[PDB]
Order: sequence, then structure tokens, then C-alpha cells
Amino acid sequence: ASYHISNLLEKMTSSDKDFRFMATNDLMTELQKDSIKLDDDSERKVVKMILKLLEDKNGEVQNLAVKCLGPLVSKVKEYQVETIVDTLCTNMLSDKEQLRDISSIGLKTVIGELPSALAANVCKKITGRLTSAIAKQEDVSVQLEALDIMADMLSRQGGLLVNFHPSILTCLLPQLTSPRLAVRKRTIIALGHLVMSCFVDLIEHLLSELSKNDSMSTTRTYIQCIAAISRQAGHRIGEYLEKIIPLVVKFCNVDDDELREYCIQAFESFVRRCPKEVYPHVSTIINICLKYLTYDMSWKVRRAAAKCLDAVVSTRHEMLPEFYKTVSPALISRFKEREENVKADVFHAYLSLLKQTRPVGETPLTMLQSQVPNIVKALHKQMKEKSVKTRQCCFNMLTELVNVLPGALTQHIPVLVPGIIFSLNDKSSSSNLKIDALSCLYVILCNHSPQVFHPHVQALVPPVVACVGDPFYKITSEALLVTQQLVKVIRPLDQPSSFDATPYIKDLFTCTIKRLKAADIDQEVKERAISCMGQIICNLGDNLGSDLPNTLQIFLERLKNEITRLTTVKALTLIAGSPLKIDLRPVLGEGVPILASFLRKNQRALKLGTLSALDILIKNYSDSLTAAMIDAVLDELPPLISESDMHVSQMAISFLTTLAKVYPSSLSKISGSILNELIGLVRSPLLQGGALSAMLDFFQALVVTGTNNLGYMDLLRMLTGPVYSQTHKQSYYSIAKCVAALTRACPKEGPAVVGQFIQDVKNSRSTDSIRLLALLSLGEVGHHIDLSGQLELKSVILEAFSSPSEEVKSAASYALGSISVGNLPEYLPFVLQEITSQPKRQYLLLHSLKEIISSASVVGLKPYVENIWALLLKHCECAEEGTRNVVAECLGKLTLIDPETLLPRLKGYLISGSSYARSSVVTAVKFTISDHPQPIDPLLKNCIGDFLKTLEDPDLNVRRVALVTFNSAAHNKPSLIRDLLDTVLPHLYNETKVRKELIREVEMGPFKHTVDDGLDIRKAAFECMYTLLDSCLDRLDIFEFLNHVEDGLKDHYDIKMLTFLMLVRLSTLCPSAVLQRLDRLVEPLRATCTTKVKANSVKQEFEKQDELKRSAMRAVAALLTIPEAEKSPLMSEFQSQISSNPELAA
Amino acid sequence: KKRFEVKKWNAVALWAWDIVVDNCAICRNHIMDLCIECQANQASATSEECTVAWGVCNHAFHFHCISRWLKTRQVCPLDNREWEFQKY
Amino acid sequence: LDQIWDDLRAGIQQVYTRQSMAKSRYMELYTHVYNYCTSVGLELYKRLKEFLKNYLTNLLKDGEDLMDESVLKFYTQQWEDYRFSSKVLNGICAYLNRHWVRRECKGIYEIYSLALVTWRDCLFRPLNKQVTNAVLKLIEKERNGETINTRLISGVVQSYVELGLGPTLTVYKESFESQFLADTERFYTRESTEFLQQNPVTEYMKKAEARLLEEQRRVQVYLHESTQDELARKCEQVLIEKHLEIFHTEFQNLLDADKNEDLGRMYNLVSRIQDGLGELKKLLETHIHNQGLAAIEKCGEAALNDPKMYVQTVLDVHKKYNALVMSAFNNDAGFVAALDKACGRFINNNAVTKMAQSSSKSPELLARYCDSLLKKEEAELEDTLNQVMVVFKYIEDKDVFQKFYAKMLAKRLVHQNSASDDAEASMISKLKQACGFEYTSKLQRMFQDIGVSKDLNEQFKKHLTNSEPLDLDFSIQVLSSGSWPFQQSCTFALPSELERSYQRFTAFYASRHSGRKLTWLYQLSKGELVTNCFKNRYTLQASTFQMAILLQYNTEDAYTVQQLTDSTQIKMDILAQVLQILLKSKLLVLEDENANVDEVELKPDTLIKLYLGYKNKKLRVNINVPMKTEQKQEQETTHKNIEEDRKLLIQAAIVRIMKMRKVLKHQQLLGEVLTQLSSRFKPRVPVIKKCIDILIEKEYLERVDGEKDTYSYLA
Ligand SMILES: [Zn+2]
Ligand SMILES: [Zn+2]
Ligand SMILES: [Zn+2]
Repeated sequence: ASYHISNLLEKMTSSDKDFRFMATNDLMTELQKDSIKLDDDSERKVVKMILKLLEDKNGEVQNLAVKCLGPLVSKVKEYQVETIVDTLCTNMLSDKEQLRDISSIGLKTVIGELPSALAANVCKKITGRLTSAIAKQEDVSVQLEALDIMADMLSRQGGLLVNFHPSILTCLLPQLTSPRLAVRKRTIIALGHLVMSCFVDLIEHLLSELSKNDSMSTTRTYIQCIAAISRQAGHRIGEYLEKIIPLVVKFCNVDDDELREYCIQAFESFVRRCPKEVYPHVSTIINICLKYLTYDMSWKVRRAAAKCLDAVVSTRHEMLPEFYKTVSPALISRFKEREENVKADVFHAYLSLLKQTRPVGETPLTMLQSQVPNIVKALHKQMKEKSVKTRQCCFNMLTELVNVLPGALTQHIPVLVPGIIFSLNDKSSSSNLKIDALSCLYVILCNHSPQVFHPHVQALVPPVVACVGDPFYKITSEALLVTQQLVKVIRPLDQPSSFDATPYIKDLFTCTIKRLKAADIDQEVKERAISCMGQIICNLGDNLGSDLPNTLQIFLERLKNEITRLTTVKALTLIAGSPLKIDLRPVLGEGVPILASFLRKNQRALKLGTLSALDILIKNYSDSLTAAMIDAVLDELPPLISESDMHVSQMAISFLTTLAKVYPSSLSKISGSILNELIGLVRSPLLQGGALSAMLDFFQALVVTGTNNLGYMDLLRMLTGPVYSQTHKQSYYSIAKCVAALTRACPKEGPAVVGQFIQDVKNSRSTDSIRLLALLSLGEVGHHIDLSGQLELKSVILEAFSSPSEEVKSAASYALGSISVGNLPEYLPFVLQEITSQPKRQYLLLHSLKEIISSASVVGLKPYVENIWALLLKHCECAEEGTRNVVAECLGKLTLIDPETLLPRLKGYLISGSSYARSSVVTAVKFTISDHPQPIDPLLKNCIGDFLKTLEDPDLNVRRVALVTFNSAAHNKPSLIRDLLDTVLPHLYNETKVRKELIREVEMGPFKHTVDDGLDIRKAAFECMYTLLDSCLDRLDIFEFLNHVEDGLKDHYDIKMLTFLMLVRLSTLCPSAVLQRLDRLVEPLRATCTTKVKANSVKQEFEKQDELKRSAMRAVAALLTIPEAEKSPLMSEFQSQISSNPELAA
Repeated sequence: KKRFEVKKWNAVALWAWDIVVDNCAICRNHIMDLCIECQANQASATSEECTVAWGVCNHAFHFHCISRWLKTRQVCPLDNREWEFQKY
Repeated sequence: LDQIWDDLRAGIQQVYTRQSMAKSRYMELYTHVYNYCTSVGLELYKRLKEFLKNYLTNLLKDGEDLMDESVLKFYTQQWEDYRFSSKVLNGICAYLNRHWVRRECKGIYEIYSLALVTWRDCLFRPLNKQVTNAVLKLIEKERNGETINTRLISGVVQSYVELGLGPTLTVYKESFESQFLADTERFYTRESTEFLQQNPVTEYMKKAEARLLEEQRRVQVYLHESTQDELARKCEQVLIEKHLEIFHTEFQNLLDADKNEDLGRMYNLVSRIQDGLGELKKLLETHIHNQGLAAIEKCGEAALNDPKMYVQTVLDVHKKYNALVMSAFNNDAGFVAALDKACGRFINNNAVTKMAQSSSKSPELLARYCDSLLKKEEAELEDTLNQVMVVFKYIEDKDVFQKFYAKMLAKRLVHQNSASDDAEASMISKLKQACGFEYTSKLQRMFQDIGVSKDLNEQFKKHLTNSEPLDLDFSIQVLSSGSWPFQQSCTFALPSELERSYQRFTAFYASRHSGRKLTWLYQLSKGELVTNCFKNRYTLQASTFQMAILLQYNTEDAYTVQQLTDSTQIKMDILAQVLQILLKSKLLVLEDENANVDEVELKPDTLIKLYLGYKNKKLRVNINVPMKTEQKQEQETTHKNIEEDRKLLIQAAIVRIMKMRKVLKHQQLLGEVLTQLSSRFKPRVPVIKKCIDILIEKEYLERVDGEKDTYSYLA
């Protein structure tokens, strides 16, 4: 307020602690809200007062005062803030004491509460005060506290003081010598935080200072300090090590017990400084000083070694072999027991190794096997150790171990079990142990032929069955998880066994109902219980006491929670379709409808599983199905048949396909929404695979049923209806697929099929749309059934080849091509035949043939292969340059069929042959590169170059086709490029250049038109580079790339938009080689945003530059979003015109 | 033959002003017994709270005899220095 | 008029094939339009208009049936040419542009605009329902991995844009963009719902990131800038947000299983949907919370009395998800918040606090752990120490931590097992900053005395040199009664062998501080005893009490438990506990041989006899060890104590508050009380009430008659 601050300052010298306290409280509430009422006087008083109170005879008040500073600083003119600090930094040396301490705290507070323009001098002034302070001034106390502040500030506000650093360092370094060691520590902390801001000029004075003072003077301190910077810097010390590494070692020999620090060094050194390979020199030493015990003080040594070996192993993966083959398996396991803390670090190290091995001459895993029995022999002695901590390591070991090698422990289950069991008992309030053991056991039983455990069942159950009935739940859940697997171990239903499990059923089943029948224990336990019981039912059930019906009932019941409910569904889907045809008859009755009930909880999971269950049931419990159950589901379906959730859609379509598969009769109800909803799903652009396959299998099993108003002809009209009355390309494709389905189902054909030509020929006014669905139907149907009948069609199909519409023309190409498969000998020859006969249809016919080769049959094709191939090696009549592609795409598809005896053939037209032969072949091989790894890949990886690193420099468009083939490979399978980069790249870049000879002018008055035949090949060159960018990028000489990128910024507009973006890519990706050439990349970028156009230009002419200009900034922009070390070159000429650019680009 | 010798002894003692003797100098009763007030008054919420209180100056009083005192003045009634509690 | 229309047409036709021209010939035609105009300015026009319509129409025959990358190769190659040619025609037709209409009163000429307009009447022919499809098919190709010639697409779009009436985009949108995006919606809608049904979500995430990136160049390279922030919106719309509950449920597993680089990815992906990053935060808070409660649960009972276990468990939890929030969630404040909230929640109310029936158990454990660390290596300690201060932040009953930390630090400064005075100091430095100053100072006063006592000792050390030495090596610690938690106690007859050190010092101290007086604490003072009566002779560290007893065995050999409780005058309630140590140690035996001593009912009658002989293989045995119940007794006690201070602290607040307001309403005051006390603890409301009450009884406050639930300060 106003009079407030006045009244407060009085109450602030109120002699009564309470008032001075409340006055200072009420004063601080104020100094927080809007920094108002600041008299440039009221401040003077206030501050002076606060600083006064900083020395109040009562702690409670003093405290408030210091807590007042914070909000103060940020609420008063810059000189008053100057005052504070100064006044605080001065009391620092006060001859009172409590003043030095509270003044000290005060300082820290201000510091913390800050930032931007403010914090300027606010640390700056300070920095100077601490400096003289930090000077060895024969008062530690002062130093020690200044050093803290120096550290607390240097880091929370390191971004600045840049010009103070050299001045800071110069007062620190000498302290690394302080007779009080605590000062040495405090100082190192400072150095550490110091380098976070550097600058690039200071990381070296510091290091050198350290490398220099490596003059044998006592106190291995400069040691720690090196390690210290390593953790903080790391990167910044990666270009300073050749001298480092050796110096360290040379000293490491020195038999002292603080030698651990050097390891600490090597560790910290080799955990952050990656590209610094002195790996071996290190491993060797560690392993040698890793067993440094004698007979005290040593051990911290062993620790460091252990810790280091741990580091190494956790990043150098490329060293697996070396690891498993030089002391670590052999000499970690060796020292797999010792003191305690150290023992622990040894294990941890190994784990890292196991984890490293974890991938996804003579392999890692194979080297691992070789290790056990050694691993096992070791653990075996450990596993029986009093330490709870140790045994836990044994289990987490075997676990991870077995998780790496799913079969790892086969030859040893017997020396482990005692180990496992042993720990399943007690040394307590360590529930971790019991749980960790319980997990290990679970993992084991999950990846090992069950037979192996049989002899051990007899003595493994009691301890498990007991853990289940343990007080703590966490233990009970695992116990139940093991029990469930333990069951599958003695119930083998997949691979028949001969182990009598009967003598364990009771006990197992017991502990479980005890949990499943509760409702007081954690839900986790309630689910692992239903899960388990479910398995207990699915697998022994059969000799399961008569306590089963009672239990099945239990499930039914449990199924009415929002917890229990989903887990039981699945557990019930598992009890169904289980070898031992288990009876679920009772529970169906009120449960089935309780299931449908779920179908309305819009809960993805539940829908999916509930449906997945209503299916098994119906499938294996048909008779017991009451018509009053089925339609109790049917009703909840329509919303499930939406194009919004295909999976759910197809899941539910499977259910109907089942209902009609084993319960026809109910069909009646399949007409309401249901039917008039699948039919809708058919007309969807989103319908594909999964659901479509089910949509087809459904219809095919609905007609066979024979049903009033749901027959063959009935349904065709339903599908092909909406079309025959006046939307999306996919629609027709799905429709024809069903039509065909419903056709191959009821082969009463000719009516429909013939009734599908006088549908095309029926041109005489026939919606261009019908002709489409018509042709597509003749296609799908023709693929399966033999239309070798009506020959009236061979022509009708071709007539459409001359349609004014692509949509129909293609549809015709497909139809013929596909129909060709229904009867391959009666059609294929015809096709090849017409291909040479009427060439006016070459394109489409060659596509029809593509369909044949593509997806035909594979046995029915081999015959004609030698034929096709002959036709395709002749059709390099370059007639249409679009045609040579279908061919190439055909040669390519063809190759795939027995590539071993076809690729070589192509790897030979190579030499001799013509521009087009050369092209076609290197284009056909392109249409061989698949997205997913294929059989050809191996062989392809080999012959590839003979087309590439050979086709890069021959002649003409052939080179272009080459580039494209290289672009096509490196985009979706560089696994065939890697080796070839070294050879290829040069060329790739060579094609990036301009061939002035490929450019002609076209003058006409003032107007000139430039034709550049090189523009396209060249455009393909840069487009190859952009692709190397996403993948193969390390194998790339980063600068050759940028050399050439520079070349294409100044190229052609169409080529600029690419490189501009390539820059923005390289901005994020690899920045360092950018900045280095950041000045060379800007001249161009500038040129653009400068270039003008004569108003003698047409409107669009301009827009082009407007768009090209702002497309360059976009780059120039991101060229500034690279560590503001880019401001250094030369750069943002604020311009009135240019302004509007980074403006509208932002 | 059953003999023990003391070689060292590291003792520790607390110091208090000896101007009185485990006595509260406001009410002159006894820091260990309730202040004279609670002593006379009916058992109550207060009575069950009565104890000693020390000042950073190390003078002790019944929490009530001194708390009462401070109701008017603000200094150690035994050492003119602003009173500050410190322990209960 | 026709004398020119012919040769002018000759040239027009040459200009429209692409036969280079002669500077002179270009001008001849210019001239013809000049004369035809500077003689009709609609005749030459229409005639040009005709020539065009009857040129394009014919051209169309060359493509009417072209269909894929060919209408593209065709339409583009034809467009590029027609543009330039018209730019040249437009050039000749200068005078037709300028005089015959209006100029000088923008790159729009009419003659050219005449060319553009007629061609779009060439666009409606093939394009709208074709050249556009061929494009969408080619784009679909590249989207399926097919390397394509992008200039077949660029050319098209650039045309569309220009065929509009840069600024005009109707044609672009209407004949291409709209369908482009639609095709895009479905393309990706289909690819995602199918990849997800066939791949692990971690893999769909990798792909979606990729596609998004790909579709970027797919606009920068061959589409109009116009369609940039829309293709983007749409793509994210279909690639990221209709899969959020799938992303959500997976967010979990990506935590249930520490696969945290993907979390980073999911983060970067949802970080693209408005408010989409919200529910992620919710899920995290819940997660790290349960994740914390579990950790502690699994430590069962141990945790209840193992400070290291307990504090290390919380530490592990936090330390995992922090460095996880840093990388993965880009240190997003919103997330730092989840972590904090979760840590705050479980650290204060968990399985340990639950069974101890009080949240205050956590802070005490934290304090105990600190003690372990400061008793008798560096990187861990300074760091471990530092981590401790992290935990503390989350503790709500901070006064508790403070009481124990002082209570235990004090028991250290005095007796034993204090590490370097460094860590000790370093931990003070750390508290000076989190904790208050009234607290920090309270501690300072303890360190002061120890120092003071130190110098005090060096004085007395001399006073003895300067005269008659003592029958032993004596040292003392004088602590200001007020600043220490120590309480004198158990009545005690002091063995004789000490009485000289006692008086000799008392006198000295009295000579050093006249106004002062000492109250000796035996329960906290020890010494070294020597044994010249066994096979081997040893030095045993012993609490005064123990010595008070052992020393008795310098006369006879057995002593009934009562014969002792009488002699040393050390209390049985306690005198018994000591004996038990002395027995378990093995310097005392009851009578019998079998030692079920660990749990006996030593009654006054029972005998305790010295055992002669055997002893520790070592020569220095420390027989002074915590009586068991001793700790559990100190604990429960300091809590009880904290219960008291709390009410006393509360009133203190009630007062100074009502003392600087003259009247306040119940709530008004309660709010105040809290605000102040918050940094220390959360006063349970019923307690502040029961407090305001007692203040009314102590006459510091009085209700305001004519206004219940309002208080006035009574001076
Ligand atoms: Zn009292
Ligand atoms: Zn006093
Ligand atoms: Zn009193």
C-alpha cells in the first residue's frame, strides 16, 4: 500500500520480537505482487532496514530478513541491488561471525532467485569479490564459503561472466594445492562447473595447467581434478588425451591405495570420451589391479577396477568377442565373491556384459554358452550365501542370462534348484529376495523344455504352493505366476508327455481358490489368481476334482467387476478350445449374455477380447446354444461393424461367419442393421486386408446356408445395387471381390458373368461406372473360375482398352490380365499374341501381362516363363518410353522366379547391348528391390554393382536410370549399397555437375528460353544425396557432400527447393561441418533473397521468386538455429524488403 | 586377582547459571514442579503443559512464569538481554 | 488488315512451334500489330483468340488417350512450351495490350491472359479428372517407395496455380489440393491401422515420424507452399491422434518395461497434438507414484528399521524417473511436475509410514540414514549427501527431520563415530540453505561448545602440568544445558577411583566460570579400564556405569543383582540392562553355565559373578554398546517431545498474529497460522483449534461478544 511500508518500518524496530517478525512478514507479503509503490526513497529505507534486520537479536526474524532479500532484488533500482550484494559480500569478511554466515546465506538466496539483463552485474560485481576471497587469503573459512558461492553462481548463471572466466580460473588453480584438503575439493567442484561455460580458450589453459603440474609433487589431487572435468566436460576434453592416458598409467603403477582414483579417472575418462580408444591399455590394468587384495585398505581398488570393467563393457559392444575371450568371463566369474561391496560391483559388471550381448568368426551367444558351466559352478557356491544381497544377484543373473539365451540352463537345472528353493525360505524382510527368486524361477520355467523340470517338480511345488499363501501379496502374485507355468510344465498339451501330475493337482489348485475366492487382497493378486486358476483348469482340469463346476461358477461370478471382468474373459477363452474338451455348458447360459453386455463399453481391449470369446464358445459349444443367446449378442453388433475400427469390425465379422458356420437358423436376424452394415462396410475406402478377407469369408458362408431374402442373386443386387442407380475407387474393388466370392461359392454361372459383358459391350448408354464394376467383377471372378467358355468376352474386354476413360481402360487391363489366370493356357498365349499383333494396345496389354506374371500361380507359369521372357527381350522397341517401363517391370517380376538363373542373364546384356537394352535391364533390376528383406537380396547384394558402379559413367539417359536405381535401393534396403558407396559416390557427385553442352538457347526477340537436357539427370543426383541423408550417413565424407550441396543452391529452381531443405536437414543433423562452411552456404542463400525480376514479367513470374525467396530463408533460418557461433561470420542485414521474409517464414 | 584399573575417563557435563538451584526465579518455586499458577489452579488444558523453557542465554524458567512475564516486558528477567526461547 | 493478318499469322505459328527467331523478324511482327493498331482492336484480338482455340483443341488430340506418367510428361512438356510461346506472343502483341484499351493507369497483360484463359479451356479437357489422377498415382508410387520423377508433378501444380484467374489458388485447390489431401487422409489412415495390427507400437512410432518427415519434402519439393500447414495438420491428425489410446495404453508398458528411448519418441509425437501431451503427464504422475509405493512395499519390515534401505529405495525410484524425465520428456516442466507430485505423495505416505501409524516415520528415517553416513567414500558421501537434500525437499514433516538430525548430531559431537569434520560441515552448509536460520544457528551453538570445551580442556591440561597430576587421563565436555537435547539422569553413586578427577575439575571450572555450575552426565560418559587379573591383560572401553560395576569386582567375586543396585546406586530398571550387556559380553556370568542370558528375568536374588580367564582374541574390547530398548525408547520420546513443541509453536504463531491484527475471524487466523508454519509442518486443524482455546484460557485472546468465531487480542 502506502502508509503501510511506513508503519511497518516502525514496527520493525519494535523491541518486541513478535512485531518485528510480523512487520517483516507483512512487508514481504507486499514485496510480492507487482513491485508497486516503490518510492526511490521507500527503497533506501526498506533495504537498509532489511540489511539491518539481517543482524536482529532474534533468529526467527533474522531468517525472515534473509528470506526477504530474494523478492527484494527483483523489486528495486539497479544501484540498490548493487548496494545489497556489495554490503553482503563485505560482511563475508566481518569480524563478527554470525554475520559472515548469514551474509553468506543471504548471498546464495539472491543468486538462486535470478535472471536476464538483471543478473548482469549482479553476479559480475560479485565475481570480483569472490576472486580476492578465493585467493589463498589465510582465512579458509572465507575461501570455503566463497568457493561455495563461486560454485553456486558460476553454474546457475554460467552463460555469462565469459570475460571473467580466465580471471576466475587464475584464482582457483592455486587452491588445488590448499593445505586444508576440503578446499581442494571445493575448488575442483568449481572447476567442474566452470567449464560448463568454458571459453573454447579456457578448457585448455585449465587442462594444460593440469598436464603441466604433473611434476611428481605429492597429493594425487590434480588426478581427481582431471577425472572431475571429464564427467562435466567429456566432449571438451576429447581433443586432449594422448598426453593424458599415459601420464595417468605411468602413475597408476605407483603402489598406493588412492590408486583407485586413476581407475576412477580411466573409468570417467572412458565412459564419456567415446572416440578415445585406449581400451586395451585399460582393460589390462583393471583386470590386473582387480584382484589387488593381499592381507587393510586395498579393496576400493578392486572396486574401481570392477566399476571400470563395468563401464567399458557397457558401451564398447563392438568388443563382445574380445570381452568373452580375454579375462572377463574367466576372470569376473573368477572373482565372483570376495568382501561384500566389491563382490556386488563384480556381479553388476557381468550383468552389463550379459545386457551388452543382448543383440536384438564364432559368435557372442555361442561364446556365452561356453561360459556356463563356469557361471553355474560359481553361482552354486554363492546361491547358498547368508547375504540376502548376494543371492539376489545370483537370481537377477540367471534371469537376465536365461532371458538372453532362451535355452541356457538345460544341462544344469539340478544344481540350481537347491539354490532356488533354498532362498524361497527366509532371512527376512527381504521380500525382494523371495520375489526375485520367484521371478527367476518363473523365467526359467518359461524357456526350457518342461521335461527338464519333471524330476524336480516333486521338490519344487511345496515351496511355491507356500509362497502363494504368504502374508505379503507381492510375494503371493509371483508365487501364483510360477504356479501357472508350473502347471503347463506338468500338463504339456502341445507336446504330449508321460509325467503324472495328479499328485500335485490338489495342493496347487488349493492355494489358488484360496486366492481366487477372496476379495480382500490386492487386485493384482486377484487377477494372477483368475489367470492361474484358468490355466489350472485348462490343463489338468480333466482329473480335477469335482470342485470344478463350483469353480466355473466362481468365474461367471467374478466376471461382473470392472477389474476381474476382462482377465476372466480371456481366461474363459483359454478354457474353451483347450485339448481336454472342457465343458462350459452351464456358465454359457447367463454368462454369454453377460459377455454381449460388454460389447457396449467402448473399451477397445474388452470389445476385442469379448468378441474373441463369444467366438470360441460358439465354435466349441454349439449345441448348448439357445437361440435366445445368439440374438442377445446380435443386437450389440451394428455399432461394431464400423469402418472406424477395422480390427473390431473383422473380429465381429468372424463371429457371424462362425454363427452361420455352426448354427445357420439364426440367419433370419442377419438382415436388420447387421446386414445393412456389412454392405456399408463394403463401400468403404478404408476396407483392406484383415476385415476384407473376413468380409469375403463371411458372404461365402452365408449363401451356402440357403436363406429367404439372402440368396446368391439376392446379395449380388445388394452389393452391385447402389452402383446400378446412377463413388470411391476402392469401393468397386471390394465389391467385385465379394461378387466373385459369392460366385466361386455357388457356381451357377453364365447368367451373371455373361450378364456382365452385355454390360460393357452394352455401351449403348451404360454408366461409365458400371463398365468399371463390371470389368473388375469379370476380373476377380475370372481369376478363380474358368471363363474359357464365352469367347464373346476376349473382345469385349479389349474393346474397353479403347475407352475414353483411364479408370475403365485400366480396369480392362486388369480384367484381361486377371481373367488370364483362370485358365492360363487358353489365355496367356493370346495375351503375348496380341502384344505383338495389335501394338496400339501394347501398354495396357503389357500391364495385363504384368498381372499375369505378378500374381498367377507359380507352377502354371514356369512353362511360359521362357516364352514371356523372349517377348520382353524383343519389346525394347522403345516405341513409347513409358512402355519400356512396364517391360522392365515385367523382366524384374520375372527374374524373381528363379533369380539364380536369370539375374546373370541380365548382368550380361549389360556390356554388349544398346542404350535401351542397357536401360531396360538396369531398370528391371530396380523393380527387384523389395521393401522387406527377400531371397534375392543375398545374390542381389553381389551383382548389384555390376549394374551400378558401372552404369554411372556409360552414356545418356542410361546414367539417369542408374541414379534412380541407386536412389531406389538406398531408400529401402541400403544393405545392398553400404559396400558400394566408396565406388559409387564419386560418380553420384559427378552427375551433380552441369554439362554446358546439354544446354541450348531459344531466342525470339528479347525472349530466350533455356533447354537444359542435364537438369533431370542432375535432379536425380541431388535426390540421391537427400536419401543418403536418412540412412547411410556415417560412411559419407561429410564435406564432399557439403561441397556439392553448395553447388546446388545456385542451380535450378526445381533443384533449389531440394537442397534448401537438404540444408535444413543438415542443420539438425551434423552441425559442425556446416558452421565450418556456414559462410560459403550463405553467399548463395543471400543471392537468392536478393535477385530481382524485371516488371516486364508476368504475374506468376514474381510469385515464383516470392516463394523461392521465403523458401531460402526457411533455410537461412535453421542456419541460425545451429549453435549461435553462426552469428560470427557476417549476416542478418535487416532490410525493409528482406524483413517481410523471415517474418512470413516465421 | 580380580582388579580393575581406570586408565582414562571422558566425561561430559552441562552447565547452568548457578544463581539459583533447579529453581524458577520468577515464581520462586521449582522448575521441576509446576509453576506456582498451575499449582494453585484447577487441573486444566494448561496444567497439562507446564514445563521448563530455556533462553539462548541459558537461563531457565517455567514456560508459564516467563511466558507470563513477557506479556509486558521483553527481556530475560535475570540477564537484561532480549529473551529468546531455545529449548522446552 | 488482311494484308497483315497473314504474315502476322505466319509468325504467330512459327512462334508457337519453337523455331528460333531473328531479332529482325521478332520486330516485323511487332510492327504488324503496331500498324494494325495505329491505323480493329478486337478483330486482331478475336483472330488471335481463334488461332489459339484452334491450336489447343488440335493439340488435345495428341494426348486425349495418353494415360499415366505420360499425360504427365505430355501435359507438362506442353505447358512449359505454351507458356513461353505465349510470353513471346504477348510480347509481339504489345500495342494490342496497351493503346487499344488502358495502361499506366502487376504482371497481367490481356493478350497473355488471353492465352492462359484459353488453355484452361484445355485444362478442363484432360486434367480435372485425369492429369490430376495420374499425379495422385505417381505420388502414391513414391509413398510406396517407388523413386519417381517429381518434375512431372511440379509442372502440373505450377500450371494449376497460374491457371487461376501466388494469390490465386482456386484452380489449384478445386482441381487438385482437395483430392490430394483426401487421398492423403485415406492413404495414411489405411497404412496406420494396418501397420498397428501387424507391428509393435514402438515400430509404428518410428514409421509415423518418418512419414511425417517424408511428407515434408513432398511439399517443399513438388507442391505449392499453400498446402503446407494442412498436409501437416492432416497427417498428424491421422498418424498421431486417432491412435492416442493405443499410444496411451502403450505409454504404460513403455514404463512397465524401462524401454525409455521410445518414450522420448512418443513424447516428440504427441508433442504435436494440441493438449495431447496432457494425459501423458497424468499417467506419469500416477505411474511414478505407484512405482514408488511398490518399491517400499517390497522392503517389508526391514525398511522400517533400515534407514539406508528405506532412503535408498526412494532415492532409486526418483533417480530413475528423473533422468528419464530429463532425456525422454525433454525436461518439460509439466513433467517435472508429475514426478514431484508423485514423489511428494509416496515419500510422505507409504507402507512404512502406514505400519508406523505416522507419516513422521519417513523424515526420522531420512535423518537416521544421514547419521549412518556421517559416522566413522567421498564421492558417494558428498553426492549421497546431496541426494539426501533432494529427498528432504519432498518431506512434509520437516521439523521432525530437524529434531532428529540435531538429536543425533549431538550424540555424535560428544561420544562417538563421527567422520571427518568435513562431511559434517558440508552437511551443515546444505541445511543452511534448505532449512531455516533459527535452525542452522541452533546447530551452530552445539559446534561452538564442542570447540569451547576443546579449548577448556587444553587449559585444564596445563593446570595439571603446573601442579599435582591426576590418577588417570581425564577429559571432559562442558555443554550449555540450554543448547543440547541431553538430560541428566539416572541417580548415580560415583566410583571412588574417579572422585579425584571430579573435584579436581569442578574446582577448576568454578575458578574459570564463577557464575556457572556443572551437572555431570554419566549415561553419556565413558573411559578406559585395564585388566591385570586374566590370562592376558586388556583395555576395555566402558561407559561410566559399566566401570562403576566392574570396579566392584575388586573386592569379592559374586554380587547379587541387589548387592549392586545398592552399591553403585545405579538404578535396577536400568542397572539390569547394563548387566545384560556385561553378561552377553562375557566378564560376567550369572551362576549356571548354559547362556540363555539374552532373554532372562534377572531378579534381585540372581547372582552375578566375575568370570576369570578367556576373553576377546584382541587386546582392546569395547564393552560399551547400545542397550537394545535404549534406541526405541529415545525415538518414541523425541517424537513425544516434537508433539509438545508443535502446540507451543502453534500458539506462538496464533499470538504474534493476533498481536498484529487486533481482531480476526477463526478462518482468517487458521490460514495465517498455516502460512507461517508451512515450511516446517502442516498443523492438523483440530489442533490449532484446541490451541486457540488454551490461549483464551491463558487470557491472550477473548472471543468478540456479539460475534462468535471472531477473536480479539487481549493486551
Ligand atoms: Zn504452569
Ligand atoms: Zn537469561
Ligand atoms: Zn516458575
